[PDB]
Amino acid sequence: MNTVPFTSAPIEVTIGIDQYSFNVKENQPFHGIKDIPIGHVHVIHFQHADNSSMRYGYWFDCRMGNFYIQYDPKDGLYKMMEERDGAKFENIVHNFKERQMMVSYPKIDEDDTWYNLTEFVQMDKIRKIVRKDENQFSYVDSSMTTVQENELSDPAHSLNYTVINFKSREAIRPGHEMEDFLDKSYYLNTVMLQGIFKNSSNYFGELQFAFLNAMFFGNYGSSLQWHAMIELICSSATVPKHMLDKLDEILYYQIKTLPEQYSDILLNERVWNICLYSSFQKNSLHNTEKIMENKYPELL
Amino acid sequence: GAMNSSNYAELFNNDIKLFVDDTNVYRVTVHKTFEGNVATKAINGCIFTLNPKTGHLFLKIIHTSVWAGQKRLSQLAKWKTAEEVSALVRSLPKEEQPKQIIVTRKAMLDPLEVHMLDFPNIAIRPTELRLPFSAAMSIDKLSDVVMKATEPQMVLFNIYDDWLDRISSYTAFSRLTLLLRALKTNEESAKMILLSDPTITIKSYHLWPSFTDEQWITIESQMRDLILTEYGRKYNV
Repeated sequence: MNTVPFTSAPIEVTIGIDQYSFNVKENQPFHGIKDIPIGHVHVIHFQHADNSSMRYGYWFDCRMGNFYIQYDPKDGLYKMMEERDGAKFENIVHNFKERQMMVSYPKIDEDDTWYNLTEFVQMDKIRKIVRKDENQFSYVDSSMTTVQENELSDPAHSLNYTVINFKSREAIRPGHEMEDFLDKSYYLNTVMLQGIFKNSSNYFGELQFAFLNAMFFGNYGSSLQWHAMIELICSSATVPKHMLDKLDEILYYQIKTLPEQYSDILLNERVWNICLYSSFQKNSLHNTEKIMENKYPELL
Repeated sequence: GAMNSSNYAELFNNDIKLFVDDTNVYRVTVHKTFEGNVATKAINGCIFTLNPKTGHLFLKIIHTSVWAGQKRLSQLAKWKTAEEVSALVRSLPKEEQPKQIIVTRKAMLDPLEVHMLDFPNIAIRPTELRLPFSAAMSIDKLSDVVMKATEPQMVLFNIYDDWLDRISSYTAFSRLTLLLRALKTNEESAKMILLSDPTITIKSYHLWPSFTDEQWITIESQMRDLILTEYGRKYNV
């Protein structure tokens, strides 16, 4: 079980760790988060009490290094940093634990929610979507645009999601216009799965990463990407059985976790109605259709 | 975006543009079967592709053979329209290719957009205009070439005959839409107005009669009267 110590908390902030959140008061003796489960990516995220503009945070995996948070009074944010001195880090963490200055990652033993949201998400794929190769962790915030949003502006601060565009030469084979537009199987299976992602695991990893950036940061481009990857599958007549069953599980847990009060901005009526009620896969997403109909029957 | 009354003069500027009307591509007679079920029988159709400035009409005749063994024909008809318009554009020399294609029905937008991805600089636009191009099959010579076709065929017409020798494109389009609106509202009465005087004929190389400027004003008046008469009948007003 790993630890992300904090130097201090000089500004009042709501701190998120994965699906959990804690309020920290200005100059409160908060020195970090312990008992973080090994084996998953994690996200530590922030919303300042005095300016709710810009949610921001860091995707990391404690297997890759020793990470801590330190407030930067110049740039006005909680920054993640890596400590290369193992013994210094171990000594800092031991002192803070001994003085009980850390919150415990509050995982219920029965609760697979985080695994279920991050099953296919891998730090190495995150670092190719979020390009800052000198760090082993990845910064995301509310305002970051996607490569696709930038085509339709600073390339270094962009989310490099895989571009999906249903009315693009990549999506449509010359001579198969109607077929490829009405049945996206070619685009899903040959272009995206065989061509770009190599396998359904990498596709789902990006889908899951896009959802989490949408939910935790209100990142609008991420929300567009999550819906586009759902719609590409639902709009394909030919999809492997294992991918549909897995998609049903992925979406069920995403819909289960989504705060009810955010459904109006995080869920696209057109895409969900089409996917559940009109698409080729309208009858393939039993778990997702049941949770959507019981939790968000207004949207539909 | 969409073409309306605010940007109407845009039709007659020097940017090549075409209207595409797909309303006569898939045409059927509905009939009873021996068992008392209902069945359709396709008849020949046409794509109506018009340059409003020049009057050049690219009438692609859709032969019933194109539907054989196909399903969801009303959907396929939009995609076949888009295919044939795309093929027409690719057949034109670059300096004759349109800068914009305006579809008369919004359902043609995605099919035409997808078929024209190779032409990113050609704008595909809907229109808020209610254009009576469905009545094209009320023009005897266009109906005749469609119904006699035994195979796919493209026929080129000038739908303004020689009008542009005497009138502007704006006026020629206004005359064409009034004629077609009348033919659409009361075909028999419109054709009676157009042909009632035997001394005015249709040239072999024309679609419409050889009216003098004064006779066109009389004809145009009779067409407006027809449309108002029919409106008074529809609504009992």
